[PDB]
This record gives sequence, C-alpha cells and structure tokens, in this order.
Amino acid sequence: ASGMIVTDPGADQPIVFVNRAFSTITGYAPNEVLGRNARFLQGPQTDAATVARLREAIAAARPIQERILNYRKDGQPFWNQLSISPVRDETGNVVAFVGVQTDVT
Amino acid sequence: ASGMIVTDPGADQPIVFVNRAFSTITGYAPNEVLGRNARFLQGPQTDAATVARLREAIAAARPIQERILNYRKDGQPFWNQLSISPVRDETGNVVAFVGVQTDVTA
Ligand SMILES: Cc1cc2nc3c(=O)[nH]c(=O)nc-3n(C[C@H](O)[C@H](O)[C@H](O)COP(=O)(O)O)c2cc1C
Ligand SMILES: Cc1cc2nc3c(=O)[nH]c(=O)nc-3n(C[C@H](O)[C@H](O)[C@H](O)COP(=O)(O)O)c2cc1C
Repeated sequence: ASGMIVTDPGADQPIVFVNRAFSTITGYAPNEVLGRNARFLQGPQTDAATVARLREAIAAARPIQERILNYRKDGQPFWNQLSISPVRDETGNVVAFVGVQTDVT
Repeated sequence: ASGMIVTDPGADQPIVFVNRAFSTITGYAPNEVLGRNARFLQGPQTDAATVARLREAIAAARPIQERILNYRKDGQPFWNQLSISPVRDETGNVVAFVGVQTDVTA
C-alpha cells in the first residue's frame, strides 16, 4: 500500500494528514509528524540535488517525481518513490500539496 | 478560501480529512463528518443528473468538476463549485480522492 502526505500550501508546507501506509513505511505515528515539514524523513546520504529539485518544484507548484533516500523513525534507510502534486481550486489557487510514497528498497 | 475533503478510495469513500475552510463553508466540524460519505451535503433541490455524473466519475476514478447545490449543517442552501480528483501512485493505483469546494452562491 502506498503512503500519502497532505500539507498546507504556504509557509513551510506543514503536514496536516497522513494515511495508515505512511506509518507502515516510515515508522512514524501521525501525532509526531503533524505540523512538521516532511524533510525530517531525509538524512546524511540523501542526495542534495534531488532535494533541490523538490524545493524548486514545490515553490513553483509543479508536479515532480523523485526516488529519494529517506530514514524510518528508528534510523533505517529506505528508498522512497515520491510523487508530489498541487491541489488547486477552479481559479488556480493552490489549496494543498499531496505526496505519495512507495517503498521501492 | 476553498474547502478540501480527502476520502478513502474504496467502500463508498468515507471522509478521512477536511481543512478549516470546509467547516467555514458547510458549518460542519471535522468530528461531525469523519467516517461519512460527503453526500450528506446534498438535499431536495440538488440536481439528480449532477449527482449521477459524480457517482459514475468516482466509480471510474475519473476527475470531475460540477456546480452543485449543497446544504450547510443548519439547512442553508449554497452553490458549491466542486472539483474531485483521484490521487494515484506511480503504478496507477488509487490511494485516495481529494475534493475542493468553493462557495459561488454570490
Ligand atoms: C506533500 C509533500 C510531501 C512530501 N513528502 C516527502 C517525503 O516523503 N520524503 C521527503 O524526503 N521529502 C518530502 N517532501 C519534501 C520536503 O518537505 C521538502 O519540500 C524538500 O526537502 C525540499 O525543501 P527543503 O530544501 O526546504 O528541504 C514533501 C513535500 C510535500 C509538499
Ligand atoms: C473526495 C470527495 C469529495 C466530495 N465532496 C462533495 C461535496 O462537497 N458535495 C457533494 O454534494 N458531494 C461531494 N462528493 C460526492 C458524494 O460523496 C457522492 O460520491 C456523490 O453524491 C455520488 O454518489 P451517490 O449517488 O452515492 O450519492 C464528494 C466525493 C468525494 C469522493
């Protein structure tokens, strides 16, 4: 089952919702991720160029997919097949961001 | 500010998350809608043909936009510019549905 993260659109995109699979994949409970930017999932061997591509896509509200090294709560590395998309209203305003995570380790 | 609803993808799409704007637009608190299908927003003057188009689009996991008559918790009608889209993983599996609501009554 694929993980899902929903964030606010503005400020530093704090997490507002995660599904059950997110907790299975990452080892984090909803309570200890809500209100935080998802970058806490990154660690020492995370590719800086990949992070920079995500940063630019989110700033521009462009859809992007990356295979990125992430870390479970316990510190074990896993490969995250990550896809991020903006959620827009009819006038094109960004209402939220949705991220979908697949463990492809 | 536009409302947002997230639902599970299967078994009649129970609500799993709503944003603050959803409560402002509809008059329902998150506690009053979690675990329920969003169709409680509909009422007697809601256009049946519009509801049918939503039902067929959601069953097929196809994005859909409709202007639909909805009802606040207290019964006040409002026009809802509603956009529903499936959230897919890279294998094409539907993970969730996302709905965006704009009150266009004015
Ligand atoms: C909805 C959403 C979900 C995200 N999910 C992840 C994730 O699962 N893993 C990850 O490493 N980064 C994820 N990110 C990206 C980070 O939150 C952040 O945007 C990225 O590291 C680039 O920004 P920074 O340079 O400020 O860290 C997600 C971002 C958004 C908006
Ligand atoms: C994510 C999502 C959000 C929805 N939001 C609304 C809404 O704001 N107003 C509404 O009348 N119906 C909304 N619906 C549609 C109903 O939940 C239902 O799918 C529709 O009425 C057709 O099904 P039915 O014939 O079983 O009622 C939404 C559906 C989904 C999946």
